[PDB]
Amino acid sequence: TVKTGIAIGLNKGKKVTSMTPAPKISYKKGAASNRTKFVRSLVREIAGLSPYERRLIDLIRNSGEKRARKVAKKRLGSFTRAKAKVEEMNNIIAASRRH
Amino acid sequence: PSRFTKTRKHRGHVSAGKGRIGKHRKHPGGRGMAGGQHHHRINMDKYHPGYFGKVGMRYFHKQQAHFWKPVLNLDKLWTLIPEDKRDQYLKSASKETAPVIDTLAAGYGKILGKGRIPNVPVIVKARFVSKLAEEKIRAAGGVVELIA
Amino acid sequence: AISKNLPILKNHFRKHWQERVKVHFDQAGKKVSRRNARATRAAKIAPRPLDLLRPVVRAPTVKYNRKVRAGRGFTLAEVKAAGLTAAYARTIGIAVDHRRQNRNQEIFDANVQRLKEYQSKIIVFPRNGKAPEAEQVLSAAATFPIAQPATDVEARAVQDNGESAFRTLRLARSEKKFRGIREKRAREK
Amino acid sequence: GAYKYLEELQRKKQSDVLRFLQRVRVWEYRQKNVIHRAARPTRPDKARRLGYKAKQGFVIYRVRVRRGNRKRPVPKGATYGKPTNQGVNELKYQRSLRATAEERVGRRAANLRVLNSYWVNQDSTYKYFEVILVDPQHKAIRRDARYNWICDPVHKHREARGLTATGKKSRGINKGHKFNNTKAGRRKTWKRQNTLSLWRYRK
RNA sequence: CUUAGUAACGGCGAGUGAAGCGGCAAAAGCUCAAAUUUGAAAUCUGGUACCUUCGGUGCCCGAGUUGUAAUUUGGAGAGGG
RNA sequence: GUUCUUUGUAAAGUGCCUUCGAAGAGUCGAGUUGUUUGGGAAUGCAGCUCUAAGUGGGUGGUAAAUUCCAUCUAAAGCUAA
RNA sequence: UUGACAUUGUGAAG
Ligand SMILES: [Cl-]
Ligand SMILES: [Cl-]
Ligand SMILES: [Cl-]
Ligand SMILES: [Mg+2]
Ligand SMILES: [Mg+2]
Ligand SMILES: [Mg+2]
Ligand SMILES: [Mg+2]
Ligand SMILES: [Mg+2]
Ligand SMILES: [Mg+2]
Ligand SMILES: [Mg+2]
Repeated sequence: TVKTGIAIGLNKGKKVTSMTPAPKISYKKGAASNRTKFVRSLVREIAGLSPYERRLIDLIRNSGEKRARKVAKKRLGSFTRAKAKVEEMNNIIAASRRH
Repeated sequence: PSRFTKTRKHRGHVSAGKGRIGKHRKHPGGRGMAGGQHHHRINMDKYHPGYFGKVGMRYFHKQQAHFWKPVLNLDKLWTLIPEDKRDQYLKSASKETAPVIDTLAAGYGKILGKGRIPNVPVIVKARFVSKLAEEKIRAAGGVVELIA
Repeated sequence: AISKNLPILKNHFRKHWQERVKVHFDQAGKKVSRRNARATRAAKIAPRPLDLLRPVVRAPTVKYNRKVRAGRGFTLAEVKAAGLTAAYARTIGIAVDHRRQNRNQEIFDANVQRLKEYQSKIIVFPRNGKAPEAEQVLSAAATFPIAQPATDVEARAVQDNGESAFRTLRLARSEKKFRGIREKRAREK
Repeated sequence: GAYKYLEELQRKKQSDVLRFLQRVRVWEYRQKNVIHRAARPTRPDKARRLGYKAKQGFVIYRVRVRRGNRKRPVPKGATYGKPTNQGVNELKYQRSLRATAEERVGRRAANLRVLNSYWVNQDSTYKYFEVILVDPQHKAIRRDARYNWICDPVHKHREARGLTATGKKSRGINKGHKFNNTKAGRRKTWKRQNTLSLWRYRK
């Protein structure tokens, strides 16, 4: 992370003595806690599953994970949210009947 | 001032300099740049070639600060040294006592070589330099240091 | 309406612009009121210098990064290194900014020096109420000016190692351009 | 406490338990008036995070609003203009239905101040909301340091001027390059950019 | 003030058109939700008597545990030593 | 400047070690329609449909898949010049 | 006017 000292290149810029600022507590906003993990797991067993989540579980078992991600993308927004939802359904499947 | 205009001279001459036949009407020929391709084409093809059409490629969200790089020629290099010190350095051309010139501190980005500098060693600090500019500095005994 | 050899004009006056014309007839009047406001504020506020102490920061962007200027306020780490708390500093005439961070040692040391000098040139009157009379200085920025750090000495010795400065810039530019393709070429083998 | 569980359970709107509750409640609301008083919040957790407190001077009202677009109110569809302005059916109101709910509740109780509102239910015809109201004349509010700011005359009819949370969203009052047109008021910005400035010594 | 009639938009025609940096005027910071006071709802409107009356004290109903005070708002902060 | 009350086994600030560190949902985001913007594979706003996450989320001015980095902390609120 | 989705749940068969 040391600059070269010339005006152009990969690590261009002037070399100065570096300091590491103290970490800001606001950078841990989306971090899970013991209280929040306990509540979310308990609510999951109470409320059950959404109608579209049941369809994804059927697709994973009968049609494969690749197609379930395609369907999950349409129901959700971005393609990256489909991966998280499909991965979440796999953990549910691994414990519902597989164990 | 109004007392020196031709309006005062035109008093009592009916047409006020606009002619009897053509007259002074509202907008004969249109307003603004109207008719630039139909009845003003000749005046556009000459005096303004290249007006109609598009050429290059677009650049979304252009920041002019990225392209800041004022140029300095070698014939103006010694002006950056204060005048009270130029005489002593010129007559004391030697190593180990070469004056240092910070071109960035004077607000320039790149050094170009156009003129001729005295045969005196000078230490030049800059962000960018042309190939010819560096050669003339070294030919006089000086060196170029890259900064950022 | 196109005739003769004249530059193309781009005057934007096709709206009701005459309804939004602002002539600054009161430029002299506003200057008097600003001076009156500063005089009344100084006599009312305290014998304090009417403005807060500001730090020294590096200007952003490659165009202006060669100069230092006055910033918003001293960081929490800078305030702590000077030997006082942020809550107490705000009540003593020191601007504090909580969102600026410290990454450069030279700027950090310079700002800590400013706080130390400021504490040695002020008198904090006790809350008891005695308040020995002191003259009022109208500016704290003029008392503690901001100076551009020195870069290099006037003259040194010529040291040429034979490498071309122009060649160095060309190689650095070229090496950045082909870094991605060279990594891909080495990865496939 | 229990408020944490309420927040997480409210997010599972299509679970079997919440689908049953939303069907029975949407029927109950439809049988009442368009605007009616609510004895207590139906979402106490949601009310608290919007500023509601369980003390005298805080009022909850429920209101339903018709859904859909805003048809242009012109006779027989004739617009008498250029074809670019002949649209009638696919036009959208610039304020949200949530804003419309607050306005009508505000006129109904003109002695109160609108604080916030939240979604509760919806069907094909109506969307349902609950509005939080604060009484500026009650001594519990005027003596409360955290809420007596609302008693100032500058805060009269906040929902009418779009000063609530839904009002600022529709005005585009945010920071960043995405809101250059509406950072500090769209019309004030337009006035500044369309003003000719002349000084005594012309520049 | 400047950026700037610029980047960009436009039968890319007529026309339209911001923003970051830089100098200056003025400068000021902040608090709720989300935690068991649980060895003690510690909070509040109103009524009534009296007084030093933009309010205070005593007493009595009521509100409120489907949460009113104290404590903590991300710069942090909290429970123990 | 003087003068009457002591508020209080009250309140606040600061060092070190350990365990923790709760942060806003029909909302974000996505599709589509209309409107609007200099914002151009879509700047903001609104209707309908779909509808999240917690080492997460938004943004980084050309649509997409993959791997990094930088920077803030939305969906609650007050505030002189 | 025609189709799709939402409003939109419960039971059985081909
Ligand atoms: Cl004449
Ligand atoms: Cl709130
Ligand atoms: Cl488009
Ligand atoms: Mg004549
Ligand atoms: Mg005539
Ligand atoms: Mg003529
Ligand atoms: Mg003729
Ligand atoms: Mg326009
Ligand atoms: Mg409109
Ligand atoms: Mg406000």
